[PDB]
Amino acid sequence: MQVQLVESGGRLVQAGDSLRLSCAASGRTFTTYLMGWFRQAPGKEREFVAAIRWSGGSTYYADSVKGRFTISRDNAKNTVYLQMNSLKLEDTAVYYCAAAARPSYSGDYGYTEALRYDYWGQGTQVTVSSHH
Amino acid sequence: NTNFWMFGLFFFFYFFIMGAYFPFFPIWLHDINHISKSDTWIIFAAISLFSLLFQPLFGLLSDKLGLRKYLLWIITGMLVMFAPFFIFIFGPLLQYNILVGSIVGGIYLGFCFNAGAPAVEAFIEKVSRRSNFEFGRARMFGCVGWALCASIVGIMFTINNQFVFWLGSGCALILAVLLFFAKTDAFSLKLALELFRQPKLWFLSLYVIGVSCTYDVFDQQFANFFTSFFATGEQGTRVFWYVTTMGELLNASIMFFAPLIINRIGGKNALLLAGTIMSVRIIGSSFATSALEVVILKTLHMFEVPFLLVGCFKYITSQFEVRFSATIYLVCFCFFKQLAMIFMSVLAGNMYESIGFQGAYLVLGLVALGFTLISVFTLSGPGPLSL
Repeated sequence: MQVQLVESGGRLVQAGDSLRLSCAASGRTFTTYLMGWFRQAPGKEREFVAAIRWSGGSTYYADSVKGRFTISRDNAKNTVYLQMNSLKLEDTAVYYCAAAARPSYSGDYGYTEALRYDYWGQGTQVTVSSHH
Repeated sequence: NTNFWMFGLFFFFYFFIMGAYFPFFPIWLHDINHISKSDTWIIFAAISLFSLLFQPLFGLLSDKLGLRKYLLWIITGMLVMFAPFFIFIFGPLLQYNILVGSIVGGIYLGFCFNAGAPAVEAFIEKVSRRSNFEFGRARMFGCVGWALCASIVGIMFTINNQFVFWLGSGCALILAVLLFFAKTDAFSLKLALELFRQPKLWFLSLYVIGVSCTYDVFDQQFANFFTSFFATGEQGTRVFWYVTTMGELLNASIMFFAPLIINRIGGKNALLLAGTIMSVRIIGSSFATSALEVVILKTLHMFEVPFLLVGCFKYITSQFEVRFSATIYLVCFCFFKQLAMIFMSVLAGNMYESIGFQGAYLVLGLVALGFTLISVFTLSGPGPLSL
């Protein structure tokens, strides 16, 4: 299938500051039916952050991040955003975008299940300070 | 009434036993026989193969026997091995030894269910016009019997996933009982071939390859496309069955008035109307931006079964000689529907990776809608121009 996702954003930021992540998609323009951000540190695993669906722009975010993050899109130029405000210290971890497109056998996966998406982007780490 | 209550309860216990089999079977390969999802994609590939030579074969017999119950005795006979057969047989036979060996035993089904359910519909349909009741009635029992069993696979499915089966096997002898007590009182195969040159069959079948084949393929990945509309795969799926369980009761209720609606509108508008809700559901699925939508949408299924099942018989009986009702049912709405369902289901797969879902379904609508619209003119009878 090979469409591909390119993250930008991420940098060091101070506790309480802002960042804007963007995810471009080279191929796409029919398939991907839904876009999401997922993050990973160490200690623990891949964690769902936010999801949205091109057509319509319905958004979902796992509790731990509501009101703090905003996922948006802009078809018009193959790009989904994450506006991250009121950052913290826990918020440090590599952020990934993922897009859906085709199906795939089992007991089916939903809009927070990583295994659900058919594609991913490389990454762009985000470090929120304990200090500075 | 003698036949109505017996064959009405016959549907109830027959489709109850599809209950154990239909949504539970993939689970019992998945969990209880640890088979790999890479092996279950062949098992289904065989359960259909055999059916391809049972479905037409069941059509000619189901006519040659007429109202003789011999063919339905075999089915009720084979259904009794529900319980000993998966536990005793279908269980040990593909695990220790090459699946390819037990995969044949799968023929069981092809016989009982995929090519036997419509043979039960057709037979009870013939009886439905020797007694004084409508086929849509009594067939409506199938939905509630499927709903009843549907609620039980999941509930004891985690306390005794052997009783569901065992319970089903028990109903098979209840099914033998009702077949016995009910009391119910032609052609040759070379005249049967005559229909295949008659150009009135190629139009009806065209409708099946067009509308019904496209519909039954679509409703194949739907699930995978619905789960994505809830948070977690388990919460998403959990809501699905609820839709299936609940919407079938509507379907049964819908079928209840179905035959009255069907009797005047006429057979052709019955199929056209069925083709429409299938067409609208195909194109509607593409424009999905919320679940409360993907729920509604799954419900329409119950708005299209009543007309289709009830309607096709009204069509086949009305426009064709009744000396062939079972045959041209099991060859057009079953055989030709499944024969073409081998090929689309391929195509759909390629479309997904080629044009994802949204782009795929959209195509189904035009194809399903286009054919539906075309069969206002290819199908003989009274179109919607009459009202």
